[PDB]
Amino acid sequence: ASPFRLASAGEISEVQGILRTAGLLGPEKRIAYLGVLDPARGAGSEAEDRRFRVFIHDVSGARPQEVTVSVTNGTVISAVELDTAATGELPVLEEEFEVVEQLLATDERWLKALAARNLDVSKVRVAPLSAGVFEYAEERGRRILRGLAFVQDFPEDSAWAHPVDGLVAYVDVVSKEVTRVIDTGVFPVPAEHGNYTDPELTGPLRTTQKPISITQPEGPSFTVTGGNHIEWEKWSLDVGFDVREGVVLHNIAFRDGDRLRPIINRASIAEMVVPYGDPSPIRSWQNYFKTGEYLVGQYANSLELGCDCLGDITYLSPVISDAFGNPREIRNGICMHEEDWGILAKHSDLWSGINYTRRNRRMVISFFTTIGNYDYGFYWYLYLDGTIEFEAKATGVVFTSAFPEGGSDNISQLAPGLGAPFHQHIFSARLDMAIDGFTNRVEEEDVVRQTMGPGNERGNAFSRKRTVLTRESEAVREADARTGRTWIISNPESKNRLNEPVGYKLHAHNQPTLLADPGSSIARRAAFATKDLWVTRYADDERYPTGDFVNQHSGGAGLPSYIAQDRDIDGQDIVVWHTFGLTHFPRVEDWPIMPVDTVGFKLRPEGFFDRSPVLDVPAN
Amino acid sequence: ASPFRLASAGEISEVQGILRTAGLLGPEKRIAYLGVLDPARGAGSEAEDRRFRVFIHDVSGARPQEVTVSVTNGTVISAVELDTAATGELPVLEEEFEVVEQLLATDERWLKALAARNLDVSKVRVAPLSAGVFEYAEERGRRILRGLAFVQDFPEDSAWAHPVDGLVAYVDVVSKEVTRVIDTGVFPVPAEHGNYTDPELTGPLRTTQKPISITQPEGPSFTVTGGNHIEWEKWSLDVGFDVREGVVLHNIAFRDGDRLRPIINRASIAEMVVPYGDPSPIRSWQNYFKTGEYLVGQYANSLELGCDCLGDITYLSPVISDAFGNPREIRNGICMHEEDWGILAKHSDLWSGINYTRRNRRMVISFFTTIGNYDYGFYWYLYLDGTIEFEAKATGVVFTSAFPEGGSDNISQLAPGLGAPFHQHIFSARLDMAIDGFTNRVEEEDVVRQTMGPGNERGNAFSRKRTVLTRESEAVREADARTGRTWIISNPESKNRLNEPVGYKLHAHNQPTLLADPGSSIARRAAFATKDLWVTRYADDERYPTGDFVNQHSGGAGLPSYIAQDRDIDGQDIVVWHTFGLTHFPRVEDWPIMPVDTVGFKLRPEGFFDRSPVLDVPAN
Ligand SMILES: [Cu+2]
Ligand SMILES: [Cu+2]
Repeated sequence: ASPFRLASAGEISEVQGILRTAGLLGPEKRIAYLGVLDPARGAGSEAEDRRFRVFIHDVSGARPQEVTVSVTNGTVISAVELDTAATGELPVLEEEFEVVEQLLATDERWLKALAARNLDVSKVRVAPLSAGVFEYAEERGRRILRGLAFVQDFPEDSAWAHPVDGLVAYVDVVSKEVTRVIDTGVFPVPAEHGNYTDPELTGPLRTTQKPISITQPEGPSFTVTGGNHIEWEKWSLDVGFDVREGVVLHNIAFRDGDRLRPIINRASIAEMVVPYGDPSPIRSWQNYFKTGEYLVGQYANSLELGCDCLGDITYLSPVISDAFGNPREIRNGICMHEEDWGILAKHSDLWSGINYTRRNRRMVISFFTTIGNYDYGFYWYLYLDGTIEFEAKATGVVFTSAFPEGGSDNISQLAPGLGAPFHQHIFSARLDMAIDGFTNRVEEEDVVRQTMGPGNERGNAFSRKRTVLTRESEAVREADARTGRTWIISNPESKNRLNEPVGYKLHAHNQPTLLADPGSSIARRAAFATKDLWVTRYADDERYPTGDFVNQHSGGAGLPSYIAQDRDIDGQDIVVWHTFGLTHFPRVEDWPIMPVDTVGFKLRPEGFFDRSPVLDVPAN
Repeated sequence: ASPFRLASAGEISEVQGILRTAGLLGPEKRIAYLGVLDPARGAGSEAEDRRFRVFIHDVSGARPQEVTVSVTNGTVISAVELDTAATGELPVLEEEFEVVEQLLATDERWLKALAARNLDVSKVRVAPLSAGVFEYAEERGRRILRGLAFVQDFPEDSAWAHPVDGLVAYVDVVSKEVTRVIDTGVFPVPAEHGNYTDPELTGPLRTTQKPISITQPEGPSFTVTGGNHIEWEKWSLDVGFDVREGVVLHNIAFRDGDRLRPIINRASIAEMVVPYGDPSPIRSWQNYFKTGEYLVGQYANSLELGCDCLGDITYLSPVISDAFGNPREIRNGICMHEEDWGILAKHSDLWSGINYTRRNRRMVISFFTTIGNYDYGFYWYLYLDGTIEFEAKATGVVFTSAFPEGGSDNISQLAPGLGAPFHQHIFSARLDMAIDGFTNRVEEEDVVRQTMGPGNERGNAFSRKRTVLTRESEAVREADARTGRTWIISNPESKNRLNEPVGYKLHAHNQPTLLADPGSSIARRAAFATKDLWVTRYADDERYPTGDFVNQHSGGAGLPSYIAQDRDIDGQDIVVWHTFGLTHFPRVEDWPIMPVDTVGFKLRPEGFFDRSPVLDVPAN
């Protein structure tokens, strides 16, 4: 009976029924987004009322709507018509991506471009990409997708090995018309194939790898109740799933002695943008907002035991809605398991004669998603010592282009004539903090060097300083690896036995942030990506760092708008938004299929406990 | 057979015999250091000539000597008398450490200080620490150790919980004289115990941890031949061990098709310093050069199966010399095993319909050492994809002091009246590079942001630049996390199929470097720690960033002196010295025994291969 339980197939069917009966789901309507709403602040009087938020698109050109329904009472709470030219277009529908290639196939301009290159239209695949907002005034209020071509020689061929450069088209997916076809010139289409399962490319497979058996004879140490409530080594939390954000962690708490202490109320990856840095007009508009425009949860893979998740695995099979309101289960879309994590603590003391060693372990909650050529893994980790960590694993096939004769300052060569445009993968982790409760504050901590002189005669001293972020106007921070900068979230009203506010310290990897020019469209639409840490006052309607309707929005939505309210964040209900990502200059080793690369962050207790919280761990 | 084989008990006994025969090892002599020398460059010597280098101390006060012997020919190659006041004292002898507490127990000044604090001398343990170089003229040319007191209430009590602040003594361990006893005032001695095995403190042990079984039914995938030659998933290398550096990796190479391609000739942690940042006269001289002053290898722990190393483990038991030249085995001092490392590569392609997933693995070579209250683990990893990584794991018990009543800017409070002075753990990895051979060069690579305008009208473009370090004077570099700075080691004479020099990219964690004032004794003695990367031209006698004799040695040797030669490093036999470490502001969670914290670095192939090197990994 938990308010955080996963949505059932029936609940989705109920939403569909409610919408249909209300006359909001006619033949031309499509569900672009559907997700359950989290309980509002308080809920003292559990008025069990499951509500769902829905974005309804209209393939007839009619205005879309944002609808909130109660499946508990079978009613429509609200239905507001949207003006997309102002607030943004709805997420792209899976069915719209498909129309791009089909439409271009009958367009004379597109056919002429292919004919000049001697490419069989039946062999040309088109990657349907988001459009963004640039200089095309005629696109305002219109639902546009831009297409890039790749040649697939046969059904099992990897089209990514054969990009068709110098060609790009724009399509209005509603009116179903090709608005523009741009041909800047012919580029040779890379000839080598990139079929990583072809013996001629892989060569003889290795026979040197001996098996590694990972098993748990007595089962896992974690328990799963209520379908998604996890309890493991003092940790307590609920594993949620949203079609937009994917796996979402709720009510992360730690059992300290006789009481369950909250740490984080809600943790999620609220946005993930992939901006490309190739100035060619063929791709200079390319920016993927995987979470906001595509909805990462929708493309979560069904994970295979022994392949994707090894060991004693417990799966969750979340249900999402299709474009018509029908429930669709993502079988084994979420993996949950614990794993050994080496030494936790060790000391061999000469004086006491006591030799002490203890092993560490971590709870893993993950899912993997595939969008076009991209495949990303999202992993959340909980450690015995109270550490919380997130890790993104990037793999898949690199997005390609032709490699210009004479070289390039924005593209790397992967194979003869095959290029890989430079780009970044930037994430935003939204952490609704709850350190021992909702009264929290954030301090920026920097190492402080000291000068040799009075009070420091030997010049060996060093210290640190903490600065409280009191208002949102001063809560947009940047990293400073040189000074070991971190951010501490504490509760000024909850102190440890040493009379110090309890807290958790966020450790960033300090990777580069958004590189685009400050005046670019992407810098405006993905402003969150330009700074490492943002702190806002909690608000029900502030869910994503990029706003609710990211697709083709002019910019400034999300964090920049929230921060502008300049609210008090010193000892209040606050939310931390951490930006982190990878800057990718593709290497030859990333082709034909990319070995995993990673990025993330972690938070460690900082005076949260009265002493080490793992003294009760037994000897293994 | 192999000139890179581990030293045998017989070789050590032979060195002892050769030294004795030469009249260099009488009863007053002690072996402060003994290690096998790596073979010289080029196939000079026909067969293999095994040579050992020894530092010989004299307990009567006579000048020590540095000697090189040929165990093969039974001859002394060179023997030079050392002027320690100039070039440095020899490493501390394990036998000198116990001298301190013993001598102080009968010193009137020390006894009076203890009586003023109402402490029973029989219960006062003394931590004998390296002295460094400061303003004490009488210490020049003498072997000094400085002692700090801790109370041990009973046999199995953790003395670290009871520091005796305001007191420190200096001792000449050769003449066995207490040179000075400094008492700055009585501080309350923390009363709470820190016994982590006491149920009173641990509380009932957890019974919630279910077993995790990791086994290999068909045995490990790596082979060990010649006692220390490893072959694993295309990797080839020799695992060496030196009493000073600990585990050293030799001839790291990768089998690419029909060629064994070298990558790194020698990899080791050439120095490790732990500088303290508390300006109190009681500890302002505290700087542990664990590698250079103590010799970390001799303190390597015997690792227990199922506790320290889990899974199918293969052990090496290196042999070192004791103070008299007798061989001593460190049973199971080195652990070797392979472990699963999640997903290696994955992609589910819509167009081809092919779903591909491969798992990763890594080879682990490690050892753990204990020096006083510190316990550090050194781990080297080799990955299927060609990545090489190092990781240091810090644990043990934090060094304590009293926590001043009025607070402190250089000490954190762990318990009532118990403090933990701020400090750093800084390592120097010496990487004698051999990317496809010895003709190498290093380039510093920075991300390059571009301004919106002609050629970049949308302001989305970004690039990078590479600067070749051509001479040693230009090869002392600092990190720049903000610009994603990395360093690439390439071979300008060996190109991949795309006509680009093959290389490897070094990725640093970009943690803060040495914080001490540049004019401090420690900034001069640990000069290498003030910069992130140094590149030198290979030289037989340039082994450590701090020189051969670190104990009580001022600046003048090491990296700063090597770089002065300003040698050509553009396409030559070069060595990369990477500084990396942790800055520790102790938390309450670090008490009474510290949970592991880590730091390290890694190198990934950068155009070294012609495509991904893991296409031949099976699905299994
Ligand atoms: Cu990428
Ligand atoms: Cu430390």
